[PDB]
Amino acid sequence: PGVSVRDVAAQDFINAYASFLQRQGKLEVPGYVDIVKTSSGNEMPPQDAEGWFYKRAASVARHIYMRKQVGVGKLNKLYGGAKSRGVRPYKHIDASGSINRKVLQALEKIGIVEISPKGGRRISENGQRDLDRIAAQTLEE
Amino acid sequence: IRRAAYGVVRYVMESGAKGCEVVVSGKLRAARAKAMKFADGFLIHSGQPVNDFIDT
Amino acid sequence: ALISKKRKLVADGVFYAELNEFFTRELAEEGYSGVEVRVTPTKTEVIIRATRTQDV
Amino acid sequence: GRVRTKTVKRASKALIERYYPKLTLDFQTNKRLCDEIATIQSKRLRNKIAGYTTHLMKRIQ
Amino acid sequence: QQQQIIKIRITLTSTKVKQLENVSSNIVKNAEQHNLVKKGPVRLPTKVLKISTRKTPNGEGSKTWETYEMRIHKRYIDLEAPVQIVKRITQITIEPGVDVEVVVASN
Amino acid sequence: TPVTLAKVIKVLGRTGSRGGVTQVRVEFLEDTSRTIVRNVKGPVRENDILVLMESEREARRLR
Amino acid sequence: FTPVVLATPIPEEVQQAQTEIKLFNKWSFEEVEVKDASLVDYVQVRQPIFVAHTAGRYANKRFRKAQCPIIERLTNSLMMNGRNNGKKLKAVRIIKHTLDIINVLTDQNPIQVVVDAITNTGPREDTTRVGGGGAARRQAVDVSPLRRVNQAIALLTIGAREAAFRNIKTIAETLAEELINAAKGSSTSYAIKKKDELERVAKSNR
Amino acid sequence: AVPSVQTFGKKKSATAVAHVKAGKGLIKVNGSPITLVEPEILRFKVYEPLLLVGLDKFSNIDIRVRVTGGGHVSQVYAIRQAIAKGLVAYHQKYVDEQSKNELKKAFTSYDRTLLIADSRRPEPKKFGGKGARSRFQKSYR
Amino acid sequence: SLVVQEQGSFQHILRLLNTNVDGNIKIVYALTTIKGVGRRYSNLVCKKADVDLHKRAGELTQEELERIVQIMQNPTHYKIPAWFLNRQNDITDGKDYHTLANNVESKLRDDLERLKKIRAHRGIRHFWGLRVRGQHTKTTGRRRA
Amino acid sequence: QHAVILDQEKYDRILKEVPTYRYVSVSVLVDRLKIGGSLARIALRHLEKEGIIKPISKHSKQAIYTRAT
RNA sequence: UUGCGAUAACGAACGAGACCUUAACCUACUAAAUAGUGGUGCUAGCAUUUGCUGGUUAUCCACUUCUUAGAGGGACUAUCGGUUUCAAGCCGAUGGAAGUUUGAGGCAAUAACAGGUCUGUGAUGCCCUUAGACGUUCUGGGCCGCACGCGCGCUACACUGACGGAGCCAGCGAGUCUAACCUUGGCCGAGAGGUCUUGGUAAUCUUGUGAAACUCCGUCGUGCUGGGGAUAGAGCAUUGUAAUUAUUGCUCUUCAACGAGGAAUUCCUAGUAAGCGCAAGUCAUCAGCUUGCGUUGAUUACGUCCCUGCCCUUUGUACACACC
Ligand SMILES: [Mg+2]
Ligand SMILES: [Mg+2]
Ligand SMILES: [Mg+2]
Ligand SMILES: [Mg+2]
Ligand SMILES: [Mg+2]
Ligand SMILES: [Mg+2]
Ligand SMILES: [Mg+2]
Ligand SMILES: [Mg+2]
Ligand SMILES: [Mg+2]
Ligand SMILES: [Mg+2]
Ligand SMILES: [Mg+2]
Ligand SMILES: [Mg+2]
Ligand SMILES: [Mg+2]
Ligand SMILES: [Mg+2]
Ligand SMILES: [Mg+2]
Ligand SMILES: [Mg+2]
Ligand SMILES: [Mg+2]
Ligand SMILES: [Mg+2]
Repeated sequence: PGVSVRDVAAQDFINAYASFLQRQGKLEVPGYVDIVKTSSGNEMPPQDAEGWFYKRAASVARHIYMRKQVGVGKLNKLYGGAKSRGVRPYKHIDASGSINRKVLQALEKIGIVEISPKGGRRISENGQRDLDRIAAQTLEE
Repeated sequence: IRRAAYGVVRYVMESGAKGCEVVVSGKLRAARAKAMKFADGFLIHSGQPVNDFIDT
Repeated sequence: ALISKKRKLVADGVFYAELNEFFTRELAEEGYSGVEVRVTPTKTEVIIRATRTQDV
Repeated sequence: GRVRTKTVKRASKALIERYYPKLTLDFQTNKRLCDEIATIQSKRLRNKIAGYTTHLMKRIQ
Repeated sequence: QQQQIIKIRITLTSTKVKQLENVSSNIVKNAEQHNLVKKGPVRLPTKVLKISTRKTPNGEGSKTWETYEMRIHKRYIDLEAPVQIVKRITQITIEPGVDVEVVVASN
Repeated sequence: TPVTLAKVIKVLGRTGSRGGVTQVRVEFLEDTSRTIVRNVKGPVRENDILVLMESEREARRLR
Repeated sequence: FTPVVLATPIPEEVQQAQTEIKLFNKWSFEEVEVKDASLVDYVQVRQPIFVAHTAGRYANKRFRKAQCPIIERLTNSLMMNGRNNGKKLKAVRIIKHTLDIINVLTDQNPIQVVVDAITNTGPREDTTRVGGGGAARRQAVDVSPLRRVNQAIALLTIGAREAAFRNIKTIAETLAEELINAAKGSSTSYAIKKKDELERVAKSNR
Repeated sequence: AVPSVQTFGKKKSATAVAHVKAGKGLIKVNGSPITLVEPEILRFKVYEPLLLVGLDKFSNIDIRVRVTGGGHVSQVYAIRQAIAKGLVAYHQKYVDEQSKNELKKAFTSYDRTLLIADSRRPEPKKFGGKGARSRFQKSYR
Repeated sequence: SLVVQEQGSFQHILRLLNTNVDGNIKIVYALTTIKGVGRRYSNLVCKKADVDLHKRAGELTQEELERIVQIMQNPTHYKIPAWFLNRQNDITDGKDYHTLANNVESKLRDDLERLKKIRAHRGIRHFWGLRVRGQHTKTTGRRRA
Repeated sequence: QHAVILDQEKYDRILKEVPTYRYVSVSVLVDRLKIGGSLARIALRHLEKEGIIKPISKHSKQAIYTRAT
């Protein structure tokens, strides 16, 4: 009966958790949205474009929850993909490191992640509580 | 060369070995190169016992 | 002396292979057959397998 | 692809010649007493010898 | 000078395993007769140094390659040793071909 | 078209120039032990059941 | 015949598959009785499976591929032409969608239809090159039942891959249209058209 | 303490360690239930140890599986092995042998890799090709 | 976070910025017909001009067209961040200009004949019709260019 | 060629003729009505909410839909 | 040429095989904070009433299943049928981790070729040059120069597909004070990258190399299209004494042919083909390359001499620098 955020599917959790912080609105979306692509390996900016930073922060805060520490550089390697170098074959290029650093500094000020002396960000007392509420909501909605 | 090779082949056999082979290649008063093996005894050419038993 | 074991073993394998060819050339007319290097603390000693030892 | 060399078949036939009122139609005891009655340099070599020898008894009966 | 545990570790690295596990056995046999408590020969994964070269010195022939392999085997034995009698019986008969390092720690 | 299912008795050997044709001996399921020899293009085996659109033709390619 | 409660709760539709193993959860492997024998032992029903993914070895002997199930053998003939090499997760996803569409139209059993396809577009008389040159003669041979299954899976899946290419229609539904047309015998499927081409050649190459 | 067995399952490089002990029906994979596995079309591989014998044989048992190595299909085939081997090893050490040999009958009569690790291994690549067998294209001209 | 409907108050093939921009295709992919305006540039200015991105470019109101083109002709006013343009630090006045439909050929000529006029080697290679970016001409381009 | 807007006379046979469709998909509306896939997708999500078609699969890249009752 | 058998031969040797390495098994031994698992010495969180966690090994204890690597065991086609001259063998079934030489390599005889390499060496004979040098070094250019013929490839022609979001999983390496290597973290920047620190001479840190194809949900909708990214313009960085003939990366723009390819031709029989990417090599910088490595994983045959190449026997020969 005590639900953690592992009993809920990751697609259904992050969609529910993104729409929570969107409808709550304290995440300080940094200003350079709609000019940025989220990776050099990307062709386009995010296709939803009113959003996608609530979704990126919901996936980061879930990723902090699952793991024990994640930093910015681990986060770029996470969200990178295949870069089309045109006529040369593809490669892994790490994602945008100013987007993910401004995700993490955003989740700090709303109390989800903190400074974690073994590296980057661990999920907080309150942040674990916040995701666990939404996980309880998502199974029975 | 025939006195040198059979000198050292039959020194090896009289010093107690299972096999010996001397191969001399080059030119000796003739322009065209030739090779001749001076083999007496018993050799094994294939496998690990080349590494176990053979000094080359 | 702050060097990796992949590097320190290869460098000692190179110090062996250098003295093998050096003592091949310098001790050619004294029946050198091999060198054996023993890596001990506070001294390394170089063992020379020379058949006619008495002029080495 | 499972034809046996003369060195398996000579040593098998040389075992049958002088150890018939010994080793039987079981491979496992034939494997184990070729450790004592023969000096075979490898475990893979011993098992091929002991297996053809086992095959030989089943033909002899 | 009086029977105090020093928390020493002897790491043993060597290319050839039979001469390596000879000394790693003798370190076990020495510390099983002074009744010293030890974490035994911990067998680290074998370092395999592979070098791939073309067979030919020039550039002729089929494209044929060697893999020349050096295997590095390594062990360490942890000890808690009365130092003066154990350093007496370890510095003697150092094995060629096996590299041995002795490290003490303050833990 | 009056087809007939036939039951393989013996695989008589490979034929054809490349070996891809296997010649077999079959007996018919209806009116059994009426036994003839046919050619087969695919992998045929003992006791396979295969179908003939003719009842009077024996295989002629061999060796 | 009961629902069971566990500390990690199992849904009821999968709990109903405890009583019978079906394709993915939906279509039984029973009553898939084959009206044409000589392909039984070569169409692999009578061993139910859940999903059409199995990492089974069936190509190490001569006839082990007759024991791979006929839905796995259909998925196998999809994931090719290079860009789809590997990717059985995509090919299993197609057949899940395909057997839906086969169930929607002509509402009978979708496993029975793909079995009715294999027994209908198996080439019963083929031809071979007798004579080892380009100027040669062609001879009418009978066809092995394993080959009739082997070619039928190839003919249906090529006709799916061609028809789904360069149009709005999906590989899920072109194959579904391929198998439904082949189940009836209609001459509007690629595989029936290619089969009768093989058989009219062998009427004349006797 | 508790009646506990620990088994493993193995595809090519994916090794799923199962810690099967007495409990209340719990079936968990790396922190998460058996209901959410990803790939969600290969969900019924990790339901075949459950459905071939029935769920009632898992009702007294907690299964906590960690899988690492391999890939997405390859880890799935180690999950279904780790818990089909975990249940049988629990029916060896604790429950009867006749009840163990019904488990090993219906597991093996469906899928032999449920209990026995497949020995297909990556054959090494050879020089003169990109593949183990396949060779570079040769010219003659 | 949901899906909404639409209706077709629709207008066909439409001149815009000296280009017959098409109807029946969406807004940031109808404006890629205009030279100098590609996909990233269409997508940024159809968000800066408060245009719904699913509008199919012919349900677009004629004042929504005018805000689209006013942003294109003048981007540094409207917070396009000056790394997003074709011509930056231009060649002669140092100011960032996004060059548009008939002018991108015009500034291309102005680049190529600036470069020949100093007899620079890339202009010479541009005059001769060879590749100018350090290629290997020995094998490639051997039915044209 | 394919109607990417939805005027009324296509709308009144979307709502009249997707009844008597056994199978409905994105491409089924493209090749038998004459709209594009981006309006066939909209005509799928709208028509299940009206309940004249009922979902079976609802996968992205492949939707299987069928007539209610 | 592996044997069986026939036998004027009998009994052997080198080569094949055996051998060595690697991969697959070991809930049997030897263990380990440089690998894990289980409690909890001991905590401390979130939802709760036990599920998911995070933390300390003289600020715990225990175990080795998982991993490692010592020493061993295992498979010998075992057993049973079918066929064979009841041989040697082969096939099927059952068992088994494995029944294709268990998979795959390393080694590999006798004889050679006018095979290549004097431009790998302080391997070397002979010849050429030796100061106005063919030595060495310095500055700049060239190998990349482009009507074109050919070879190996890389990117595609798209809906089994591109994009965006989300899920998110390997294995083989390498790495610095015998000095600037692999780089975590924080901060600044769309990005490239910059700066302040850190860990690591490495089962310890980079690194769970959170790799790519893949999966799901959206956007596209058969349009050379949002496929393809060639060419080309403008700006910002990195390496380097030096980037021009763009070193490479980055952001915008330009958006070529290409609608699956005549004649012909290459590779390939199971974790193999193929799709996918990662490490290493050269490396200051540069991979469409190679050597490996893992992810995903099919079709088709278990045959034949039809084509090609090779081998053996018979026949022919006026050939033995041996049809050059
Ligand atoms: Mg960093
Ligand atoms: Mg690029
Ligand atoms: Mg001899
Ligand atoms: Mg031998
Ligand atoms: Mg051998
Ligand atoms: Mg034949
Ligand atoms: Mg390959
Ligand atoms: Mg173990
Ligand atoms: Mg020569
Ligand atoms: Mg020559
Ligand atoms: Mg000089
Ligand atoms: Mg060159
Ligand atoms: Mg070439
Ligand atoms: Mg994608
Ligand atoms: Mg790993
Ligand atoms: Mg285009
Ligand atoms: Mg260069
Ligand atoms: Mg490199």
